[PDB]
Parts: sequence; structure tokens; C-alpha cells
Amino acid sequence: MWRIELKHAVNWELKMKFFVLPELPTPDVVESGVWRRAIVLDGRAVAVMAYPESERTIVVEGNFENREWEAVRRKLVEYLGLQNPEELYRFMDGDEKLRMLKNRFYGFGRAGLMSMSVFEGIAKAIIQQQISFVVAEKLAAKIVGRFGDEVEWNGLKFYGFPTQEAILKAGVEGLRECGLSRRKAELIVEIAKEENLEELKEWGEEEAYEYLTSFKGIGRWTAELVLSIALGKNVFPADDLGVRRAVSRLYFNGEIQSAEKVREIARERFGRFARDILFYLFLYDRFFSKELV
Ligand SMILES: [Hg+2]
Ligand code: NA
Ligand code: NA
Repeated sequence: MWRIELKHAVNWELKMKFFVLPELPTPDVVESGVWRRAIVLDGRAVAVMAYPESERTIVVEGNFENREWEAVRRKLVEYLGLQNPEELYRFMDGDEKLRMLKNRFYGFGRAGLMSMSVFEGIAKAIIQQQISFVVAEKLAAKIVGRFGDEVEWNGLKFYGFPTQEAILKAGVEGLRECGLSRRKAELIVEIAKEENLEELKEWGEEEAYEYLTSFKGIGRWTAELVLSIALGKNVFPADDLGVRRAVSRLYFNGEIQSAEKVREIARERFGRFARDILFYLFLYDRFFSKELV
């Protein structure tokens, strides 16, 4: 048992609702409000699970060492988005439509990340190209099942996203076998060859953008999605069709707007909080719009 003590309440149920296929190891599994996965920690996979004991206290259990707690805690705070949302909430209150979003998903707090490594974030962004998020997540589950780490601890199985090494071994054909198009498989293997990839998190936005887009098959949308959802940078992915739909529904009474207009809105209304608001827009798009002939 370790405990993460928060200054502000978090709605755990809303944090978990963010997961699209909670039962399936994508690699994350959420079962009866308990989240778990295997994470690679100093070259070895460990079991980690987390669940609330109160509005302001998240319990963590796992088979890592006590001296590794500080590192694990930092990773979970950033990934699950547990940081004090007071200032975000104050800011959202100042805009009629943001206030509407804040209240619809109240207690969601700040945005986390959608991966526990840069490699995982890039691979998943590539998988998602030209397909729905639900289809992308099933593909992730196939790859995790065959090529990911597996840890058995207590009576429970913990799944991890494939290491760069595991992907290189899977190769193009192993990824194609799991359902990936040839080019996607090719690009993921390409990325797997890169050294020091976790350092990309600490690069500047513009440098990271030029690195990502320097790969053939990674364009503006994939690079901006990685920057925001994997790297934690305040880069707003306006080409995303779900984002365009949500912003149009909120501010333009459902009249579909261009990416350039959405960018303009984010600049004017979202400011330093655009990355947090982006996660609220994903929820809005999924849960209040995603007929009749
Ligand atoms: Hg403990
Ligand atoms: Na899952
Ligand atoms: Na490119």
C-alpha cells in the first residue's frame, strides 16, 4: 500500500470513463473501478494498480520496491492527471461554453496522458491513422496480447505495452498479423529503432514537431496529437475530426468549422489550458454527439 494524497477531490469514475474499452488489456485494464497495468521500471516489468479510498486519496499497490515509490507516484500523477485543477476550473468558469463542459464532466480535473511512454504514444497515434479510436484500441489489445509484457502478481494479470525491443522482434510481418496495415507496421518498426526516445518529452514543441514530422507517414495531425496526448505539451490538434465536431457544437451551433477556425478559437478561448480542455472535448465528442432518415 502506498497513498497519493490530493489537494482537491477527483471523480475517479469519470477518470475511468475516459478509457474506451476498459475490460480489454489495451494495455490498461479497469475492472470494478480498479485500474491496472504492467509498467517497465529499470529494465523490468512491474505490476501497478490504483483505486480511490476517498475523494482525495488514491491507493496504489504493486510489486515494485519501496525506494521506487517516488518514481511510480510521479508517473501515475502525470498519467492519470491527478494534479490540482483549481486554476483550470477557475479559467473554465470564465467562459460560458467551458463552464458547460466543466459541469457536464465535473470532477474530471486536469488532463492526464494517453500513454506511459513516448514510444507507446507514438505507436498508438500511428495505429489510429484513418480509423476509429475503438478499432485502434482493439488493434492495441492484439499487439499487447502477443508482444507486450505480462506480470502475474497476487491473483491478477497485469499487461504492458510492447517495448521497442519486442516490436523489433515482432517485425513488420508480426504487426501485420495482428491486423496492422503494412505501412503502419513499417512506420512503427521504424520508430522502434530510435534511441533515447523517452527524452522527446523534454524537447521544445517546435523541435519535437519537426522530429515527428521528419518521418514519412507522420504529418501535422499525428504530430500534434502526440505532442498533446503523449508529450504533455500545449499543442492543440485542430485537424482532429472529433475536435472539430466538438468545438463546432459548442461555439458554432453545430455548423462544422475548418481546422483553421478551430485553431483560432483555441488561441482566443483556451490559452494555457488548451491541452486540458482537449480531453473535455474528447469526452464531449464521445458522450454528447459522437440520424433519422
Ligand atoms: Hg506498501
Ligand atoms: Na482497457
Ligand atoms: Na512526415
